[PDB]
Order: sequence, then structure tokens, then C-alpha cells
Amino acid sequence: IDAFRLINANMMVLGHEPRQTTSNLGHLNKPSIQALIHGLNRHYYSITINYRKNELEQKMLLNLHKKSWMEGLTLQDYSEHCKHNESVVKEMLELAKNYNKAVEEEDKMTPEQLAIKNVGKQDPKRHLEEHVDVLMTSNIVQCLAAMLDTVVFK
Amino acid sequence: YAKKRGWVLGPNNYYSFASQQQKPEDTTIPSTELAKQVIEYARQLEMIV
Repeated sequence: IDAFRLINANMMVLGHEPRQTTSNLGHLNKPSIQALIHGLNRHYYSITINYRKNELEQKMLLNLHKKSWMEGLTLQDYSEHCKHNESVVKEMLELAKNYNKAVEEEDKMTPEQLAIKNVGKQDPKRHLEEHVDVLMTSNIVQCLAAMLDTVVFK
Repeated sequence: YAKKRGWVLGPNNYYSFASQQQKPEDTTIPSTELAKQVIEYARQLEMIV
């Protein structure tokens, strides 16, 4: 979205947009080249647009558009979930075997240059605990929902 | 031991009752404290950086 406003021909050999003592002009857009190839800047000028952001509307749009009450303590229970815990450990075993391979290698082939000639979008720490964090968060939210539901209901 | 303890002589037979309790169990009793323990797991994963 952008708003524009036409200029006259009286200052046509002079500098149009007669702007003065302020410093909020360099923001909100620089003149883009898909827009300045046409009538910018010797035909109109660009203007600044912000939003009248208000309360009594902002939270009632936020909380009412994205909301789910009983979803926070559902289970998606176990037959879909123990299978997921079954799967991730298996390649993480081979990821640990690939983690062994670089550690027992440990050669002075200028190891910062040995690592850049062995780039593979792979193990060292990136393909590491990222999976372990997902294995951590999935089982904690699964078990905390399991223990609270035994507590609350009778 | 008739007056200190029990041991009443019946028809030439003493009597001592059962001192065994009932053992009340639920075994889902730690449901609060196990829900406590998992909280300080993630509390010690996050929040202390």
C-alpha cells in the first residue's frame, strides 16, 4: 500500500517536494526503481503512512481469531506417539555413529580447513541435539498432560 | 502376661489376635509430585542461560 499526491508545474525547473525542518522523510520507503521509472519524482511525490493502532480493537481481534480452549490438555495419545519415539532414536543412533567418526578422527590437517573441505550439511553440532530437543519437548508435554489429567479428574 | 499382654486361656487354648494391618494403597499417589519433578526438568532446561 502507498499513497501519492500530485505536484504543480510552477516549480518545474525548481526542486519539487518543498520539504523542510524534519527528519522523518528518509523512512517508510526509498523510491523504488519499479516506481521511479514512471512519474516519480517530477510528477507527484510520495507520502508517509502509518496506522492508527487502537486499543478496544487490538486484543479483541487477537484473542478471538486465534484461540482454542480444550486443546491445551489433549493427548494425541500413545499409538501415534510411541511410534514417533520409536523412529527418531534409530537414525539418532547412526547420527551418534557419525558423531563418533569425526571425534575419533581428530587430525591436525589444519582442522578449520579440514572442516571446510568436509562440508556436507551434516553432523558436528547442527544435526545433533536439535533432534534431542524435539525428543525432550514431545515427551515432557505428553507426560505433563498425562499427570495433570490423573490429578484433576476424580 | 495375662494382664500386661492378652493371652486369655480358653478351653485349654490361648488366644492372640491378628496384628496385620489393611495396607491402604492407591499407587497413583505421587501424581502431584511426579508432575512437580517434570516441571523443574524444563525449568532447568530453559530459564537458566
